[PDB]
Amino acid sequence: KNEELRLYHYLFDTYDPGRRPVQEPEDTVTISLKVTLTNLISLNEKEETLTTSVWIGIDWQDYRLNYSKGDFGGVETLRVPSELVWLPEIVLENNIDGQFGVAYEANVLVSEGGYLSWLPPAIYRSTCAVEVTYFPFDWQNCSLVFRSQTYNAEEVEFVFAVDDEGKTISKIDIDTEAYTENGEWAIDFCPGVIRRHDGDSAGGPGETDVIYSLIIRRKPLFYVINIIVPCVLISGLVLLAYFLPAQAGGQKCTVSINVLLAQTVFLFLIAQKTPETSLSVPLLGRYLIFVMVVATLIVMNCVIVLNVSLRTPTTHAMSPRLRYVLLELLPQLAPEIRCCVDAVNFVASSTRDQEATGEEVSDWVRMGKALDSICFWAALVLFLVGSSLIFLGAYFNRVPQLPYPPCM
Amino acid sequence: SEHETRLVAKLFEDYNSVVRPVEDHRQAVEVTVGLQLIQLINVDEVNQIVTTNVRLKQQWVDYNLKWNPDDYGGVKKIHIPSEKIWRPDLVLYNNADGDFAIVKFTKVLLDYTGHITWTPPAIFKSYCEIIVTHFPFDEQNCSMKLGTWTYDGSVVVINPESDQPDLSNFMESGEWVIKESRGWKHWVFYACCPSTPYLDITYHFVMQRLPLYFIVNVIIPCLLFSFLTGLVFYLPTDSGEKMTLSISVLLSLTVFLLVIVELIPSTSSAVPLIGKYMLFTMVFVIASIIITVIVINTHHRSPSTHVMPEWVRKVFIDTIPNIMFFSTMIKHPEVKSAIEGIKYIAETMKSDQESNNAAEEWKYVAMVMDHILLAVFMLVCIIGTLAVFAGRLIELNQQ
Amino acid sequence: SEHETRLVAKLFEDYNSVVRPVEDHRQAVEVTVGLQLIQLINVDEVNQIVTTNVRLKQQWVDYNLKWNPDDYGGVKKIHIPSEKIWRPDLVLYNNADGDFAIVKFTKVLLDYTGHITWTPPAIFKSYCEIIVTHFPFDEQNCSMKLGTWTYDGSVVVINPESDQPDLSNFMESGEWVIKESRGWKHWVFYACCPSTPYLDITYHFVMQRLPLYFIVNVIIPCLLFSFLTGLVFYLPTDSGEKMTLSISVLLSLTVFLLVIVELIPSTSSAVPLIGKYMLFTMVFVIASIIITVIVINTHHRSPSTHVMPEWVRKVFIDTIPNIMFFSTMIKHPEVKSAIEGIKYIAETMKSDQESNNAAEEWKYVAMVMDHILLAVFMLVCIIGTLAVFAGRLIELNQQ
Amino acid sequence: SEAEGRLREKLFSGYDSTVRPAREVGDRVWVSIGLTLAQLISLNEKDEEMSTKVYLDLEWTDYRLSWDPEEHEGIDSLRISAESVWLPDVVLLNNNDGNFDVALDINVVVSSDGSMRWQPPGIYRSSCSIQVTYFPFDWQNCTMVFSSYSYDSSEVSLQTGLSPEGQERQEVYIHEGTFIENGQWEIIHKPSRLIQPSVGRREEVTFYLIIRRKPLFYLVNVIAPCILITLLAIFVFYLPPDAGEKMGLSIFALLTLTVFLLLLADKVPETSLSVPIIIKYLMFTMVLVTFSVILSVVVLNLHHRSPHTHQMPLWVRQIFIHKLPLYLGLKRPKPEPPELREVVSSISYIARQLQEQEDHDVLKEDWQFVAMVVDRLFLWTFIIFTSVGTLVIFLDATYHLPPADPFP
Amino acid sequence: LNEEERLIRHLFEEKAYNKELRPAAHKESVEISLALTLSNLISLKEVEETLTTNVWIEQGWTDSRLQWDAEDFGNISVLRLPADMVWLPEIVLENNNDGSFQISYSCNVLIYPSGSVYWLPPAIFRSSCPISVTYFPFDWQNCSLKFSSLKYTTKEITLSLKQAEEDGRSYPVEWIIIDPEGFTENGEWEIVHRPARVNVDPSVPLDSPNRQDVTFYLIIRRKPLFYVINILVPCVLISFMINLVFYLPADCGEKTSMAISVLLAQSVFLLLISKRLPATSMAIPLIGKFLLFGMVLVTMVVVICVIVLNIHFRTPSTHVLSEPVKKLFLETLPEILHQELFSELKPAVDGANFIVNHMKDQNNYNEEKDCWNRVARTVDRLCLFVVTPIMVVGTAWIFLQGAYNQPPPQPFPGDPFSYLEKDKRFI
Repeated sequence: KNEELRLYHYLFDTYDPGRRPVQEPEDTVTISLKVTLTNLISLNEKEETLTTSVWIGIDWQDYRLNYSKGDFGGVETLRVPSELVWLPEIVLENNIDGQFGVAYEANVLVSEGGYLSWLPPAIYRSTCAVEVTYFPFDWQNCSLVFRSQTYNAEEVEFVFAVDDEGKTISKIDIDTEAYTENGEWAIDFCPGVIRRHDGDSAGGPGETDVIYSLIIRRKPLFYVINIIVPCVLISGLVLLAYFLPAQAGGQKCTVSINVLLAQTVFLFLIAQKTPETSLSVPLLGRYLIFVMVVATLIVMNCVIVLNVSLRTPTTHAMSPRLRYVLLELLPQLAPEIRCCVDAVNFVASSTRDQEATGEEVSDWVRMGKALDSICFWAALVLFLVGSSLIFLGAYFNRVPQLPYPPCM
Repeated sequence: SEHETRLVAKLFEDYNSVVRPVEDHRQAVEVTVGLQLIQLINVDEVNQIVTTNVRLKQQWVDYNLKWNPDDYGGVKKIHIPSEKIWRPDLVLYNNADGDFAIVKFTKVLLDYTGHITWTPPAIFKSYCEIIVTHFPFDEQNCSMKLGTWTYDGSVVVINPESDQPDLSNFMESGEWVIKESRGWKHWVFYACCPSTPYLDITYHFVMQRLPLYFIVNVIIPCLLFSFLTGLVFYLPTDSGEKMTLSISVLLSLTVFLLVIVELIPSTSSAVPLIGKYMLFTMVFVIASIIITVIVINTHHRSPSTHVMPEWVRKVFIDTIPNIMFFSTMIKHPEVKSAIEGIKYIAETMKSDQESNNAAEEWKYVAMVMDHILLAVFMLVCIIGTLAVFAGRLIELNQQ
Repeated sequence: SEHETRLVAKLFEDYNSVVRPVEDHRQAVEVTVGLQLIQLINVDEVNQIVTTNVRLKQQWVDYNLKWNPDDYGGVKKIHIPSEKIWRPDLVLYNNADGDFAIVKFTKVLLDYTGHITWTPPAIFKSYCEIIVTHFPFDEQNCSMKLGTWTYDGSVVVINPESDQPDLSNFMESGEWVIKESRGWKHWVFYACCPSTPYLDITYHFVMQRLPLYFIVNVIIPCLLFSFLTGLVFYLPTDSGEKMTLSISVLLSLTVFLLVIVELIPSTSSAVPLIGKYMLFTMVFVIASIIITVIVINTHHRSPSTHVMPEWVRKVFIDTIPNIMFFSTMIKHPEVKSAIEGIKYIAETMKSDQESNNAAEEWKYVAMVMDHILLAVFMLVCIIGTLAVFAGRLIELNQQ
Repeated sequence: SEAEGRLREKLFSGYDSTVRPAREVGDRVWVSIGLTLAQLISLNEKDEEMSTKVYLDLEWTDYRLSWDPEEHEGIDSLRISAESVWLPDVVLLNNNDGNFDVALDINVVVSSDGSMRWQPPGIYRSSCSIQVTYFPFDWQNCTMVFSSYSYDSSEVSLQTGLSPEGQERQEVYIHEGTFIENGQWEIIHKPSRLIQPSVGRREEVTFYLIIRRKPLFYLVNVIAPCILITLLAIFVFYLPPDAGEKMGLSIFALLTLTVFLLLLADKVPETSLSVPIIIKYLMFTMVLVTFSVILSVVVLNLHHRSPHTHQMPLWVRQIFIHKLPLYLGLKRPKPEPPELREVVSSISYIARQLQEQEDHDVLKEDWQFVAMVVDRLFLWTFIIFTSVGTLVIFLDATYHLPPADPFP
Repeated sequence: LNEEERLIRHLFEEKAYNKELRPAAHKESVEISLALTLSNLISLKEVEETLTTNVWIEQGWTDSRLQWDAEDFGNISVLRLPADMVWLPEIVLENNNDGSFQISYSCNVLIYPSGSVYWLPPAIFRSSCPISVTYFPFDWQNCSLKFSSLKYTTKEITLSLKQAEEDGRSYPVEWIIIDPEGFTENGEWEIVHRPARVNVDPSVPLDSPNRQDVTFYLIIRRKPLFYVINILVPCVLISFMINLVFYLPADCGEKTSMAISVLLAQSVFLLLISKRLPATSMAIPLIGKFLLFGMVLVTMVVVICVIVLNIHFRTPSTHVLSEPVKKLFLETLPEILHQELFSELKPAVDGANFIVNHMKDQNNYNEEKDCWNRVARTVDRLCLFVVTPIMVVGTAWIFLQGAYNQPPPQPFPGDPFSYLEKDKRFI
């Protein structure tokens, strides 16, 4: 450390970290920015927070820290604390937790020709507005906006870093040697863009920032297995009410009302997961509400069928138009001996009246059966068509084929 | 730069950040204060706290931080740590779960004329009273009172930068829409310091909730259950399923009232209209259960148990159908034993048929009551559903 | 101590903590790193983060912090603040929700030969990919990658103190058992610094979950409710209570599915064992409901409206004996009218007999179908439960 | 005062707060540690963490901070900022949240002879291994281990802090005037011991707290509802099969018990070394109600046995109609011309049908009586099984008492 | 130059101010005057037993080292200084449960030419407030904020209440100050009493810093409209629905199902109201007592419904309807509550006799069934008249106990002083 201590004295015996490394005021300090993504920790939908683990490579030049390898016995590079050197105060503007700077203040590497390089890590919790229309088969655009906290475009300039071939790296870099795939989200694109705007006052100092846009796609196997398929099956169970008999002990309304109840349980389940925003309804939300309405209409229909089937003849006269509709729909799918004789005649008349009563009851039951038959096909067509139409929107929601390279 | 280093050495040679930066102690420091709302992070209704991301721009002039640029290589501006200089002690009066004053000390832009601009960021968690009267179609006006804590108006004067807070860099919220925003200056006399007034600027924001989420997740299921309530009366008594439907609807409504109780603060200033609708639906279903118990009890009255009152036969058999449409309800010991047996058969069947007719009359009464109650209950459901919501709905649509 | 006070004054009279503590810049600092796991605070499966209380022992020799004890009254070891000396910058690469490096700066033990031992504590919240395939009988191999951040292998060299983490002070966990643990040193080339390799030590821990809590609180109720699924087929159709049992079982398994869904991560890498069992039992109950509806339809087939096909008679009534405890199944006109009446009595009673016999045949067919389905569904219940769980169970009992 | 200022200047001339006060090499600094529990904030069983508010009582000697009061205007005591003097590095070793240090930095009281007394406050969260077996009728033994983080035994030796009563007092001090007892826990014992190391750790002072839970909340909110639901489950067997409500009562009792188990999981610990006795009781009750459902299905099956289809086995008749009714006190109520020619045929026939109906109804009544006998047998069996199980579990819970000796 | 700069140079550099030394002689105590202004009662969390309050704490004392003659400094009569530049008594909240002893924002101190130091920092304090649950939601709580110095004892400082002046007469401020210009009313809690006391404990030794303290008490009454309207009314109506099962018939009316459904609703209410209160064993909540009573009543009603259904479905072939029960349940209780040819026709006569006997037996069977049904209905009516009064009296008693609970007329029992501003006690 004799040479390293010599170099430290030679550099920092006279040095002011408060000041930009510029000979004149109207120079600009060009700073090469790169961002490496170690991990995409999470995307809290409820809080609308993308949590990511990143390394922030910032390179620039400081003429005050220039030196030669020969004069110091071979010291090619020197690690100093980051508080001893001037820094560009790069902050994540779109942070949600209030943390602007990096969490850990790593050392800065000072090289021979005054080149300064700083690669601190960071856990960043950025704001990401979640578009929910196609949840769980959705994709998101989460931006990370970096800017100097104090300096403007005429003092601190941003450029992207260049690879060995000289090509500009306009994207979030990913080191396979330091990347871990997220189990829920696949990154498809990650372009980067340097934006420059005019100042608040016309002709004043403008502003600049670097925005990295992560296009991320959800892997919906978990929600398909655990939320969608059970909901579809328990919803389809509502149609079985049509085959139960329309009489006491049939439990026709019990199945329908409890299926509705379970459908509301599933509503609460999706409510736990989706955000609370009101810009749009989630796809699972529309599917659930459609299926609840279908089940409610089937509860109504079961009530109507039970009403029609249990019309006794003594109170409800026979509707001829209903029977006509039924026939339409069928092809598509001695005084003491005198006392004894009067008694026997009364027996006969009573039994004939009872038989006619039973006949009219059977007719009403057949009407209920025919109505249930028709409405089963009606409800089945409605349920299947609505399920297909809702889920086809999820099927066609693919990530756009943007004019960018893959993010890998 | 070397000139800038020399300048910074010169300015802070005998500088005192405790002293108010004016030429004379008898004059006040003029501070321009502006608020820039970057994001409305959260509106916690239960805790009644609004969390916002803001930039608190403060501009003033320091008398002792002026220089001639010609003497320092033409440097017309520098960036200085804010901890080294005097600052106004702006405090958020209505702080709830946050910091009273700024804690993140960014740098200050200092001009050669002494003009300091300082734009620190902050996460303000302020107390925001929740008017729950129209929830979820509710509008919340709440505010951020900001003022110098220890400096009265005679030593430090704060002025609003503009009437409205700056919403140019505002991230649009997915749950709230800011309709109005305004900053008002106030001269307040406090009991602690009667002699002198203290200045404050209250920045108020009026936010209208976007109710689609609560419409989809709460209102529509409740409407479906309230509609399902009325269908019990069209369900016959012979199916043995009126009670199951009624009690199932009531249990679902218990669940829903107990989840909406958790989405509202427990204050007693007012009762929400969604709560009013839930209790209307509660009493609605409970009355349905009581009256359906009466109907079911009426369905099984027989001559064995009860006789028909005259008024029941006057009303429900003849009066009501005026509106309805229905059916308006060598002798030997063994030989003589057989004859008397046939007599007994005749009398037994005649009496049984008469009692069956009486039971059918009672069933008819329960039937006509069921249709009357179906009409009344469906109309009451529609009337209540419109009455609770239509006021706020048409008020917002006309607004 | 006057001797130690004089020594501490001497040692830091001219000391630079910025430069590496080597006599020559061309040699590297040899650092011995050792992790001591004091406690396994938490394994958050949903967020996939492991919180561990650790002590990060670090040993290295400082060239400029040597002294002769004879010159200082025989002082051979001292304790000094760590913030005032050069330290390795060990960073946890896979940090998820905590600090990247040490933040508690405890004292270092300094020897007269320059040897420094620094054993700070830390609460590492490290990312940990959660394999759910065998949950709640799952095994998790977690890791903690620790490396010098800004120092490459040519300037600072880290060595493991031992092949295994120090578990001598490990508080036994009530949820996990550490099966094995091993520290591996790696030389890694990064795209940022392609010239030189960076060193790291990854301490991995293989943890076996104790499944008693999830067995008692989750699996046993699900077993109890799945066992009741087949019992619907032993219920008579005349009770009118089959749908009650089946639907109640379905609702209970639905709320359980809610719990299990909220008990696991949302990653799509694998389907959990318990989730597979849940979906199996739900499909089981749905199939039971469908076939029960078919059975109830078969039971209530009116013979007047439904003719008995010959094939079903052959399959169920004729075929399928199994255990056949079953049976398989003068001259007045007035007198003339009375005789006609008795004839009608006899004829109608015949007609009722025939209709009841045909309905009896339908009921017997439904009864045989129920008996077959009871055995089928009970056997399927045991077979499915074993086919799900027994593989992992014997895998755990055999290893 | 000016005398105090001069004394402070004299004492802190050439004074190093980072140097342990050892006059001679090899000297030990004896530190007396005591604890005063201001409040037992909580014992969170989910995190297995005891939160407490305490006042430490640390006493040692610094030979460098002694003076003659007569030479300093009679000043014999000073209150000096704790950062200005050497402190023992005493920390809570077994903290759970990673916080080792005291809550507030206050004055150390320094006597003229060099006696240092420091009584900092501290809000601590220590680790406690929860014994879940007898929850909520359990007692916990939660420890607070205080030790020097850096200094070993040869440098700093610890000992228990004696109260003004002396006698080497070994106990946590609680001021009964101002101490407010926790609403959930009662402190049975509160000793204090010096654990010295074997022959590598160092000396520590452990303050133990034996705390007994007050289970009134769980008795009112959980146990009594479970008893009532279990009583209903018993009473399912007295319900007739003809009412058609056995399945409803039993399965909805099971649903209520499941609701209680799920909503009790919020409160119980989540370890897996044992099962709580309340969870054992809930599991036993759930299994009993499941068997009640099973046997109610069996009874309903027996009751609806179609007579023409099923012949009763002779052994079934002997057991369930002749033998068991005697023991169960269920005594059956019963101790056991052309026109004229064809009219005769019809009358004899009607008698024949009525006789056949007698035969079938007699067989049906026999089946229903067997069902009733089986129902009464299961009623008595379930009463016995419920009473014995509940009594055993309740006696196991009630006879679990806290130890009379802190250290058996 | 500025007179403020000259005055600061005079006080802190010329006179060499030492903030580590008290502004008093060695054997003398500094008099600290304390007041509290409640800006906002943020919350009272019952499960955590924590009172979160926004308060401005007003501290005042005299520092003779910081006195100056205004005439020598351009008639300057006030100076704002950082709090860290001067000696402070370091008053902290002793009752905190989160570990935050100190004030939130360490604002400036105002010093005057007489040497009076005046400090008014704001703070958000989270103090421990043990909760009495006996009358929830009709309960009132008694929280306290205890302020003392852990750095100094009674020998070093002397805590006291702020003294105000009215028409020249001095009186101590023995209450929490409520500034109308800086106070916000809580929507759930109303302040009934807000006294302030200086407490000296003779039990603890004189060298203990905990000997002296200043306690500001808040007796607060909950506004129960929210809980009454949202929780109590639905639960009470659902509980009182249990009386309807007695009116349900015993054949179609699912009496047992409705009763156990009411039980399930009560259980849901109990388990979802238990979470809103702590698990203390001091007492059972009023709503909890009512729910337990209602659940026991519903359990008894379920047993009664089972017994009634058992009685209703009895038969001659299963049970014998004895005369005493018949008279008791059908007469007393309903009253108080409200040759060759002969050989060929021998089959005819035999069949007629057999048919007649069958029909007679069936008629007797039906009559016994009807009698059993009537007995069941009588038992149902009797159980209604027995159970509904017991259900209505218990509910009324419990909720009258709840409603009639109110805070004491005085803040401290045994102390006649009202601690009101109108009753200020001049010295």
